[PDB]
Amino acid sequence: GYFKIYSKHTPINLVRDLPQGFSALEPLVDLPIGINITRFQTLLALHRS
Amino acid sequence: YGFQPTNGVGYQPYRVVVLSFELLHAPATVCGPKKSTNLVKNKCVNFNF
Ligand SMILES: *[C@@H]1O[C@H](CO)[C@@H](O)[C@H](O)[C@H]1NC(C)=O
Repeated sequence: GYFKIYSKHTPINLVRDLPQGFSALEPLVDLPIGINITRFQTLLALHRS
Repeated sequence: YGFQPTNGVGYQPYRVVVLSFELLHAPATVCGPKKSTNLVKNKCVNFNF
Protein backbone atom coordinates (compact mmCIF):
# COMPACT_ATOMS: atom_id res chain seq x y z
CA GLY A 1 0.00 0.00 0.00
CA TYR A 2 2.98 2.34 -0.27
CA PHE A 3 3.97 3.79 -3.63
CA LYS A 4 7.68 4.57 -3.49
CA ILE A 5 9.45 6.85 -5.95
CA TYR A 6 13.21 7.20 -6.32
CA SER A 7 14.73 9.71 -8.66
CA LYS A 8 17.91 11.36 -9.89
CA HIS A 9 18.71 14.28 -12.19
CA THR A 10 22.02 14.04 -13.98
CA PRO A 11 23.17 16.47 -16.66
CA ILE A 12 24.05 14.84 -19.99
CA ASN A 13 26.37 16.47 -22.49
CA LEU A 14 24.19 15.05 -25.26
CA VAL A 15 20.60 15.97 -26.03
CA ARG A 16 18.49 12.77 -26.27
CA ASP A 17 20.44 9.45 -26.21
CA LEU A 18 20.91 7.05 -23.28
CA PRO A 19 24.47 7.49 -21.95
CA GLN A 20 26.78 5.21 -20.00
CA GLY A 21 27.91 5.47 -16.39
CA PHE A 22 26.98 4.91 -12.75
CA SER A 23 24.61 7.09 -10.72
CA ALA A 24 22.56 5.89 -7.73
CA LEU A 25 18.98 7.07 -7.28
CA GLU A 26 17.84 8.72 -3.96
CA PRO A 27 14.36 8.23 -2.49
CA LEU A 28 11.91 11.07 -3.06
CA VAL A 29 8.37 10.28 -1.96
CA ASP A 30 6.25 7.76 -0.04
CA LEU A 31 2.46 7.57 -0.45
CA PRO A 32 0.27 5.36 1.79
CA ILE A 33 -2.45 4.90 -0.82
CA GLY A 34 -3.52 1.26 -0.97
CA ILE A 35 -4.18 1.55 -4.71
CA ASN A 36 -3.78 -1.47 -7.01
CA ILE A 37 -1.62 -0.92 -10.10
CA THR A 38 -1.32 -2.92 -13.31
CA ARG A 39 -0.80 -0.27 -15.99
CA PHE A 40 0.69 3.17 -16.55
CA GLN A 41 1.18 5.83 -19.23
CA THR A 42 3.01 9.08 -19.94
CA LEU A 43 2.04 12.72 -20.54
CA LEU A 44 3.50 15.08 -23.13
CA ALA A 45 3.23 18.77 -24.03
CA LEU A 46 2.05 19.09 -27.65
CA HIS A 47 3.23 21.32 -30.48
CA ARG A 48 0.89 24.23 -31.14
CA SER A 49 3.01 27.38 -31.48
CA TYR B 1 -38.62 20.35 16.05
CA GLY B 2 -39.86 23.73 16.99
CA PHE B 3 -37.12 24.58 19.43
CA GLN B 4 -37.77 27.37 21.91
CA PRO B 5 -35.45 28.75 24.57
CA THR B 6 -38.00 28.24 27.34
CA ASN B 7 -38.12 24.46 26.93
CA GLY B 8 -37.52 22.05 29.75
CA VAL B 9 -34.35 20.02 29.52
CA GLY B 10 -34.96 16.98 27.38
CA TYR B 11 -36.60 19.22 24.84
CA GLN B 12 -33.66 21.49 24.20
CA PRO B 13 -31.38 20.80 21.25
CA TYR B 14 -28.34 18.62 21.73
CA ARG B 15 -25.54 18.40 19.21
CA VAL B 16 -24.13 14.94 18.57
CA VAL B 17 -20.92 13.69 16.94
CA VAL B 18 -20.40 9.98 16.34
CA LEU B 19 -16.82 8.90 15.74
CA SER B 20 -16.49 5.55 14.03
CA PHE B 21 -13.06 3.99 13.75
CA GLU B 22 -12.83 1.50 10.95
CA LEU B 23 -10.06 -0.90 9.92
CA LEU B 24 -10.30 -2.10 6.33
CA HIS B 25 -7.10 -3.83 5.18
CA ALA B 26 -4.67 -1.07 4.25
CA PRO B 27 -1.08 -0.65 5.47
CA ALA B 28 -1.78 1.94 8.17
CA THR B 29 -3.29 5.34 8.94
CA VAL B 30 -4.00 7.93 11.63
CA CYS B 31 -3.23 7.10 15.26
CA GLY B 32 -2.71 8.46 18.77
CA PRO B 33 -0.04 11.02 19.67
CA LYS B 34 3.61 10.67 20.72
CA LYS B 35 5.26 13.17 23.07
CA SER B 36 8.99 13.88 22.83
CA THR B 37 11.41 13.91 25.76
CA ASN B 38 14.91 15.36 26.08
CA LEU B 39 18.38 13.98 25.36
CA VAL B 40 21.10 13.54 27.99
CA LYS B 41 24.39 12.98 26.18
CA ASN B 42 27.21 11.15 27.97
CA LYS B 43 25.67 8.64 30.39
CA CYS B 44 24.64 5.01 29.89
CA VAL B 45 20.95 5.92 29.89
CA ASN B 46 18.23 3.85 28.23
CA PHE B 47 16.98 5.44 25.04
CA ASN B 48 14.33 5.30 22.33
CA PHE B 49 14.85 7.22 19.07
C1 LIG C 1 -5.65 -6.02 -6.09
O1 LIG C 1 -6.18 -6.95 -7.05
C2 LIG C 1 -6.24 -8.31 -6.59
C3 LIG C 1 -6.66 -9.16 -7.77
O2 LIG C 1 -6.13 -10.47 -7.66
C4 LIG C 1 -7.20 -8.38 -5.42
O3 LIG C 1 -7.29 -9.73 -4.96
C5 LIG C 1 -6.70 -7.48 -4.31
O4 LIG C 1 -7.62 -7.49 -3.22
C6 LIG C 1 -6.52 -6.04 -4.81
N1 LIG C 1 -5.92 -5.22 -3.78
C7 LIG C 1 -6.59 -4.75 -2.73
C8 LIG C 1 -5.81 -3.93 -1.75
O5 LIG C 1 -7.79 -4.98 -2.57
